[PDB]
Amino acid sequence: SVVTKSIVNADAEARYLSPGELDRIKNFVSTGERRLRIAQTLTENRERIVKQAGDQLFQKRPDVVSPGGNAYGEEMTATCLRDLDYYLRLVTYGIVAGDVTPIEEIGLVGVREMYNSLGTPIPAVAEGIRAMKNVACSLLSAEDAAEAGSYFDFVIGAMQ
Amino acid sequence: SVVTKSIVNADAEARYLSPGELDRIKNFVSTGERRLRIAQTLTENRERIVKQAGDQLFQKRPDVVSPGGNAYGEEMTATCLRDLDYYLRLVTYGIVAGDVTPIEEIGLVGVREMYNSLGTPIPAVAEGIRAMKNVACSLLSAEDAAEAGSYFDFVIGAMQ
Amino acid sequence: SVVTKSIVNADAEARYLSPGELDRIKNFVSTGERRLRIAQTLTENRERIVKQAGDQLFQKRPDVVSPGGNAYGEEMTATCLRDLDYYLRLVTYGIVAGDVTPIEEIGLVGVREMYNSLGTPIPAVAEGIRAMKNVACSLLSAEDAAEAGSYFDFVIGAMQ
Amino acid sequence: SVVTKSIVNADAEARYLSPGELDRIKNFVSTGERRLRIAQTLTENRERIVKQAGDQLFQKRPDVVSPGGNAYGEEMTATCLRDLDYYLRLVTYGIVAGDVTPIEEIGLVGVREMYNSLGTPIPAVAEGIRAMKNVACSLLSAEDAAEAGSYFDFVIGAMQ
Amino acid sequence: SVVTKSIVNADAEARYLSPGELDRIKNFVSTGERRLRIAQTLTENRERIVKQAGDQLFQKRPDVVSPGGNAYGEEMTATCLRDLDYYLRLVTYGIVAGDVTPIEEIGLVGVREMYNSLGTPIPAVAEGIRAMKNVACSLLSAEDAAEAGSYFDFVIGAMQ
Amino acid sequence: MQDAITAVINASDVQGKYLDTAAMEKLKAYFATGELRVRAASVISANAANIVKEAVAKSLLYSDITRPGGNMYTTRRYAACIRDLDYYLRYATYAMLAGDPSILDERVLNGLKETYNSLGVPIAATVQAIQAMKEVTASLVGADAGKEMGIYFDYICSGLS
Amino acid sequence: MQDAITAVINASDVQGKYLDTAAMEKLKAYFATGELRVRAASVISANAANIVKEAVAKSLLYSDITRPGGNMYTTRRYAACIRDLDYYLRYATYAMLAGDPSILDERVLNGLKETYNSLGVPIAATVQAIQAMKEVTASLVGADAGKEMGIYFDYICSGLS
Amino acid sequence: MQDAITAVINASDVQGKYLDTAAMEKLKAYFATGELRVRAASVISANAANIVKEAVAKSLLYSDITRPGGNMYTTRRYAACIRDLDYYLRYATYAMLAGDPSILDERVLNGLKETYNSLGVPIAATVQAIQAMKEVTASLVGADAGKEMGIYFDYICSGLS
Amino acid sequence: MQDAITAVINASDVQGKYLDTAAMEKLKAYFATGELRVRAASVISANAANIVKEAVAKSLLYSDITRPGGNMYTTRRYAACIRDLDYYLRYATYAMLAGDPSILDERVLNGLKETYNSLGVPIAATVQAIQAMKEVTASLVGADAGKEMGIYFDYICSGLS
Amino acid sequence: MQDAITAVINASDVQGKYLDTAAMEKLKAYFATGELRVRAASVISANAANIVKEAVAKSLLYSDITRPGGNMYTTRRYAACIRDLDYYLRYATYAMLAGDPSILDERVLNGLKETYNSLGVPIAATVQAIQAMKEVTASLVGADAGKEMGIYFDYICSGLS
Amino acid sequence: FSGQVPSQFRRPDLESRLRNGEITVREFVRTLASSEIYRNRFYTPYPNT
Ligand SMILES: CCC1=C(C)/C(=C/C2=NC(=C\c3[nH]c(/C=C4\NC(=O)[C@H](C)[C@H]4CC)c(C)c3CCC(=O)O)/C(CCC(=O)O)=C2C)NC1=O
Ligand SMILES: CCC1=C(C)/C(=C/C2=NC(=C\c3[nH]c(/C=C4\NC(=O)[C@H](C)[C@H]4CC)c(C)c3CCC(=O)O)/C(CCC(=O)O)=C2C)NC1=O
Ligand SMILES: CCC1=C(C)/C(=C/C2=NC(=C\c3[nH]c(/C=C4\NC(=O)[C@H](C)[C@H]4CC)c(C)c3CCC(=O)O)/C(CCC(=O)O)=C2C)NC1=O
Ligand SMILES: CCC1=C(C)/C(=C/C2=NC(=C\c3[nH]c(/C=C4\NC(=O)[C@H](C)[C@H]4CC)c(C)c3CCC(=O)O)/C(CCC(=O)O)=C2C)NC1=O
Ligand SMILES: CCC1=C(C)/C(=C/C2=NC(=C\c3[nH]c(/C=C4\NC(=O)[C@H](C)[C@H]4CC)c(C)c3CCC(=O)O)/C(CCC(=O)O)=C2C)NC1=O
Ligand SMILES: CCC1=C(C)/C(=C/C2=NC(=C\c3[nH]c(/C=C4\NC(=O)[C@H](C)[C@H]4CC)c(C)c3CCC(=O)O)/C(CCC(=O)O)=C2C)NC1=O
Ligand SMILES: CCC1=C(C)/C(=C/C2=NC(=C\c3[nH]c(/C=C4\NC(=O)[C@H](C)[C@H]4CC)c(C)c3CCC(=O)O)/C(CCC(=O)O)=C2C)NC1=O
Ligand SMILES: CCC1=C(C)/C(=C/C2=NC(=C\c3[nH]c(/C=C4\NC(=O)[C@H](C)[C@H]4CC)c(C)c3CCC(=O)O)/C(CCC(=O)O)=C2C)NC1=O
Repeated sequence: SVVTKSIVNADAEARYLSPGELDRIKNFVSTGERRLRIAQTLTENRERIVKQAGDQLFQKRPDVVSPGGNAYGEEMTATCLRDLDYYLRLVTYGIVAGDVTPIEEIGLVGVREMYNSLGTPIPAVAEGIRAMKNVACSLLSAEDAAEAGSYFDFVIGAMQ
Repeated sequence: SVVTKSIVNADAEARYLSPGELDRIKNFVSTGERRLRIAQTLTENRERIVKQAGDQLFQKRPDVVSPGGNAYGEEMTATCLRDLDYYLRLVTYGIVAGDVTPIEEIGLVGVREMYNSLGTPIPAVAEGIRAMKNVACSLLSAEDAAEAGSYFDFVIGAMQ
Repeated sequence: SVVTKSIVNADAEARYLSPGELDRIKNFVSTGERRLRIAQTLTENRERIVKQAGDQLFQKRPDVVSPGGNAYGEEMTATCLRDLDYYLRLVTYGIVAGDVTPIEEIGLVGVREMYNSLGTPIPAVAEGIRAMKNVACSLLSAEDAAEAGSYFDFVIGAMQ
Repeated sequence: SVVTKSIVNADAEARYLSPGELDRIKNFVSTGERRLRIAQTLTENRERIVKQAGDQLFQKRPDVVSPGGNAYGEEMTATCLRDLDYYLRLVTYGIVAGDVTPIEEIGLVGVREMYNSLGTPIPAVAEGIRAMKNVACSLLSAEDAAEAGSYFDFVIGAMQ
Repeated sequence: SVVTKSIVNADAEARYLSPGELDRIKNFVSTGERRLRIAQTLTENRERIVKQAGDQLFQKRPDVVSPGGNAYGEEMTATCLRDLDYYLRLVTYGIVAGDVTPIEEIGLVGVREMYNSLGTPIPAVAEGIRAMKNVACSLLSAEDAAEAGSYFDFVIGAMQ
Repeated sequence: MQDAITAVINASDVQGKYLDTAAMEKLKAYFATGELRVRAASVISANAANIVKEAVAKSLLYSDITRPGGNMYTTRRYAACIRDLDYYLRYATYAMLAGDPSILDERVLNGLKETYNSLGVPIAATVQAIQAMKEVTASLVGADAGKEMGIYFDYICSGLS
Repeated sequence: MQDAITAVINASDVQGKYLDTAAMEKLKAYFATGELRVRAASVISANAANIVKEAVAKSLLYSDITRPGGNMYTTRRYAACIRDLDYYLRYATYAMLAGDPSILDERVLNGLKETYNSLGVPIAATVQAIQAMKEVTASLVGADAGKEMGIYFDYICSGLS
Repeated sequence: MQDAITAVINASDVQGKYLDTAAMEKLKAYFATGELRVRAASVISANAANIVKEAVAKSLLYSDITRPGGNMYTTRRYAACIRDLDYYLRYATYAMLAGDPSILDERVLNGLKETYNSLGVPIAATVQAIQAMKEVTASLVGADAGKEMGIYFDYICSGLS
Repeated sequence: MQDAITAVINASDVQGKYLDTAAMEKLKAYFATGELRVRAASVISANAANIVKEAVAKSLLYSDITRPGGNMYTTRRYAACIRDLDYYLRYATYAMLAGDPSILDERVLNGLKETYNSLGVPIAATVQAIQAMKEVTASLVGADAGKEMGIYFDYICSGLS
Repeated sequence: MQDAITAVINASDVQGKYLDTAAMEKLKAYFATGELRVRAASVISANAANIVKEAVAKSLLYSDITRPGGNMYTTRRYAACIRDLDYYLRYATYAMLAGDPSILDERVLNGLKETYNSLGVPIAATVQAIQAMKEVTASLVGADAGKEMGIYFDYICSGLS
Repeated sequence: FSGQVPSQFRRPDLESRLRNGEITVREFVRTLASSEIYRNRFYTPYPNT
């Protein structure tokens, strides 16, 4: 969490929490309900967003979607979509937390190794994340979309 | 600034500013006007605030200003008031900054060594800052007192 | 050269080059004549082998040739072929040297980072190198080809 | 073994054995028969070579053999001969293995300190080893003498 | 000087000179007149002591003087004796200083490497130093010989 | 380390499912308590020296530990005792801000018993001192902050084992 | 390092006087710029890799520098060139948010020219690439953000040359 | 660490006699078998990544371990699992080339079972996957190379123990 | 390494000659005045804190240096300034005990002027502070010992300027 | 470092074209010279200590440098002279066996003159000793080997000059 | 230089030991310094001085 990151820095410094750091935690408390509301909206529209983003991703990377790609056949495409769904759930968890560190633990560590082991294309995964960002902008308020877009941008960097 | 502290953490992390870190920077941008107003109030009431604080500190520990004390005599008492004024100006800078970064580099690093060399009592200096905190709470709005009190409190803890 | 690598190890040991290492250098001096004949065959098939292997690689990865792929258009396809040709020349130089370290320094060290910037697909490049190895097995005598295939395989492993 | 030393380097690299290193190991497999035959000849003539080298060493260092020397007395001379024969047997083992490192690990590490404790002169021990090397070169074939000379050179460096 | 060595240790520890170290300096200064008187006596009788010790050393190690030794011939023996004379002067300097540091700087730093390069026998050199120490102990007064014995013993240990 | 939000995230990750409404309610409760916890932490930092002084005096002042042979009878041991006590107070304070004691247990309670056994320090006497510090800290902070601080101090007491 | 607010605070500390009206409006200018800065920073992070790729394509790709013997004609050399460009871009984005060139002076531009010279990498080639990156960054960030990003990147390019 | 020839030499050194004729015969047989083993080992190195992928597909793909909470159901966990399999393969390749599994037992198997038990990773399940990988690798390498692969796999079974 | 007695020994070593009467006389003088030097050095160490306090009061305090923007305006700079004077005194007293000015040049005066120039320390202010220390140290040590201490203090000042 | 075959490869890489047949013939000449160089290098390592002793006798022995105050007249100085000569011999042997002088220039040469100037060691005296070492090494290695090793030693001396 | 790019040469077995806790950071540093990775980047090219 944001508190976890700030406390980690303070513990390394071996100092009680600074006034500004405490203020940051207080801001998290103030905006916790709004963050939870955005996360609840994401969970509510999770299935529809997954479907729409999947269509956009297949359009962007037809070879992977087609036979002779990583998502060759309905079963392979379904497994790919399930992995993308796990990404989306992790993104929702990170958005609720307010810190990208939980999402990094879930998916970012060894992401290149996992993609190489599967054989699938990392750039296509990133494009799917971008499609999810557009859908989230449609389904969120402008202030909510900006924060969700920032977490999704960290996800895009993780895909790279 | 709070942005400066976030930048230092990001430089150590070798990563672009975190989305949550940018969010706190946005909060600092929003609170710039309120922080500036609080700092203006402190600067406006500067002479009376530290005058009352000096009386309170000398009342709490009369040996600071008594014969054989560090500040015995008019000139040394004025120098003690200057040291308190240095701290007050640093607190105003820190309130504008929104972070402990301004104060830590000035008056919170090696201050114990300097005061020990000259002979002034570190605990009595800390009490003087506490007296300033009480005066500032009296002279500021309730939530303005809370924020200003937080920055003052970091200064007091540093003296410890 | 293998002698250069042995000299580096000896320098770290702070010892004169080992008698066994010197014997290894003599053995590669013996191997160099047959290696030179194999290298002459490689230079003879510099262009024809590249064309045949390139056709196989293009068949393996049609999407890259397709518009929107890395090698989209005649100019991009020519650049892809030129990169493959540069790798082939590096393979010939490394085979003559006997040490894969010369090949590694010229390329395949940070090549993944270069590919990430350029947009090139590492899997298709690796498959093309493997196809070049198969074409080379047909092109060259088996005894010479077995060592040459290992050099090509070292490049392929670095790519993967 | 030489293959074992290459394997240790490969393990430090954490990569599969180098193509040239594997080729060198294959050459060692071919060379094993010649190493075995030469070693058998050396073992057959080991006792005679030891006696001849001992006579040459006594001629080189009469003072050591005489009273006031390390080998003064029959018992001291016999211990000297036993040390020389043990080193000769170790040399045969190292030549058979094909790895100078195994011989160095077994003995000649801190051998100067061991000779200091015994009181014997390191230069005189070296001269005895040189006489043994000349006898071994005569006993072995010209190809075998070349390898035996290299092992003897390593022993000479250890002696010095 | 002994005070100099203590000062070196104190500077490394980043502390002013210890009361015990100051007491060491006071004692050394108080005994300095006797120390220099003993040193002057050693310098006065240096030549005669050198001749007697050289004869004793040659008697103990005739082989070194004889052909086949480091001091083979009059010229080689003369160079040997000159090195001994330089060591004797260094020993006098160390006794005067009250610390072995001056002698250690002049010699015994890399002295083993120098002896190995020249081929001269370290044990024989040590025995010669011991013979000089015995003669010098007889030559000097009992109090002076006691200090001279300690300095010479340090030299003998360095030789061994 | 771990925090309250991180613990909820860990439970959801183990489930492999999106956050439940009840789990979200737990997170909302943490958000509600955060303001009081943060103000209490700021108060703790301001009066940290006073808390340490009062607790040390109640625990071991004018005692055999201070008296010769009492293991706190050297100036170095006295300073080290204060250092260990201050570290306990500070780490527990950070854990109180987090709302989760896992960070305190992992960071401070790992191997502490073995280290104290090698040191020869009385863990039970330290536990009594920590309980006294909990009482003083509760008094200074207030009832609401004292309850959470007491729970964290109880976790420290369990780690004393 | 320094910030706009921190630098004004430093200047006020040098003067030895509490916040002036001039200090207030300099700080207020930074406060107003903050919204533009943070939005641009998010965009820069999102399109950072694409920015590097576009810049080298516009300036140094498909040239003699990329062709053999051009200081970028190796896989390792090419990766190093992209790395140094990313280093400059990241520190420049930091500095743009900070509002002051102290960060770039302290870290980005310390001994860089001398190291580049001794290596033999062309300072002029780096300067051209930096200007191309500035153009791409201004396009992505927006007009107002591009003006500020131009100032920071200009400091890096000028210091390099 | 000990080579096969080095082990024979060590036995002779302990005996205090020159290497026996029977030991020399064993060394010669080792060289003759080593030529074929080396060729197969080069093949194994070329297809090492493919072998790892095939084993993972055989067991790990579409498995409860992949499902959340299965001790490989994380990005870090998945990277570590694949890496551990590859490291076992590389060490086994070195052991097969040497002809002695002593090096693999000395480092790779040194407390690896205890560490895995502490981690909670299923040693027996990993051993079953490793046995499947060994079977596929033996088939590709050949019967004679499969015999060496069987010795390495037997060391892997001991590591499971 | 250089000391007074050691330097006499070193010069004699360069000659290779046995100890001359002149060398004996110089060494005897060092032996003779060691008593006064030692007693004064102990006094200096005992009153070291008071000496630097007196020196800054007499020279470096209540001026623009400690007023804003004077390179001592901040507590960090002040702490470094008194620390620098303390080091100056410590190595100076080391050298005064040794009797040879070479030691201070080896450590205190090696690159000190360049370092101070780079950081912006006022060379003249440091020199006057050293002179103020010289007066205070002379007062505490006494005339006979202070005169000896003053020579080596003045050597430090000469190196600075 | 760089080797002869590597240098031909480097020239071909700078050109961009594959190795020419004539360039391969140059490489074949290097291969032919390598056999004699290798045998001579083994001989040089065996008699390296004797060669160093012979050169030291030729120049350093019975010399004013060895005499007190001659800059070679210390135990540390004599050991350092021996070590420096040994290091030069080791680098020269590596260069001669490799057949390319790039290694010697890369490691030994860079700032060797500057380091000798700072130390105060006599560069001309070292150069004369290097010539003596070249003569002894040529005698031990043989005429054909002496030309190559002597050329490398002459290159080192030329750089020193 | 960047601090964001640990290139290929990194020692993952050393990382694994450190993660497990078997290798202390001090030992990690010694292995990293001893390895050929450090040698190639620093020892062999630059002079011993
Ligand atoms: C063997 C080394 C050693 C020392 C020295 C030491 C000191 C020491 N001083 C103490 C208290 C104290 N120390 C002082 C000291 C002073 N007050 C003054 O006005 C004077 C200036 C000054 C002494 C001349 C006072 C007043 C207390 C009691 C504090 C209190 O009870 O509130 C205590 C706690 C009470 C106790 O003794 O149980 C200790 C342990 N402990 C040690 O292990
Ligand atoms: C000496 C070592 C070395 C190498 C190898 C190297 C390669 C290299 N390949 C490039 C381009 C490229 N490389 C590819 C590669 C491929 N596209 C595909 O579909 C295939 C799978 C694959 C090859 C078979 C492509 C498509 C480009 C052009 C990229 C673009 O501009 O759109 C470029 C950038 C353009 C330029 O040359 O300026 C370089 C530098 N540079 C070096 O210094
Ligand atoms: C203060 C921050 C900082 C800077 C500035 C820095 C630069 C820096 N650049 C270097 C090399 C280099 N830099 C480049 C970069 C380029 N190639 C090109 O074609 C372009 C003109 C250019 C930039 C786009 C290249 C090719 C090398 C040498 C790589 C090699 O051959 O080993 C090196 C030598 C070590 C190495 O090879 O990486 C350093 C230290 N390091 C730092 O810590
Ligand atoms: C909690 C973090 C986490 C993630 C994300 C994860 C992903 C993951 N992706 C997998 C495979 C896969 N991943 C993909 C991915 C794709 N193929 C495409 O064409 C697209 C471009 C792309 C997604 C849109 C595919 C195709 C497979 C199956 C591999 C195959 O059988 O060919 C597998 C192996 C099969 C299985 O699930 O058992 C896992 C475990 N594992 C984790 O622990
Ligand atoms: C930016 C950080 C900073 C600060 C704060 C600072 C203050 C400061 N306070 C000083 C003195 C002093 N400070 C005190 C302090 C006190 N006496 C008391 O009784 C009280 C308990 C207490 C203050 C409330 C006294 C008495 C002196 C004069 C000392 C003397 O001359 O006897 C001095 C030395 C005299 C001078 O000004 O030259 C400085 C530099 N300097 C700095 O660089
Ligand atoms: C200041 C410290 C210092 C010392 C001691 C020193 C010694 C020293 N001894 C030498 C030679 C020698 N040293 C010896 C020594 C001995 N041979 C024996 O039989 C005895 C056991 C023994 C003496 C008691 C001999 C025989 C030589 C001449 C070797 C030769 O040139 O053949 C040489 C080489 C010739 C020369 O002087 O140029 C040096 C430098 N150098 C120094 O800088
Ligand atoms: C890469 C291989 C390599 C070389 C070549 C090298 C040279 C080298 N020679 C040195 C010293 C030295 N070199 C000499 C050499 C000589 N004095 C003489 O009278 C002769 C003319 C001459 C020998 C032929 C001396 C006397 C010193 C020590 C300087 C001193 O402290 O007085 C030093 C200073 C550190 C030390 O004491 O070792 C270095 C680094 N270092 C290396 O790592
Ligand atoms: C000498 C070569 C070598 C070996 C063999 C080795 C084993 C090894 N594997 C580890 C981790 C691991 N190993 C696995 C493995 C698996 N998970 C599964 O579901 C499968 C059944 C299985 C693979 C077949 C996992 C998941 C971890 C990570 C555990 C964690 O920290 O979370 C760790 C813990 C430290 C770490 O790497 O993070 C070690 C030490 N280390 C070495 O240096």
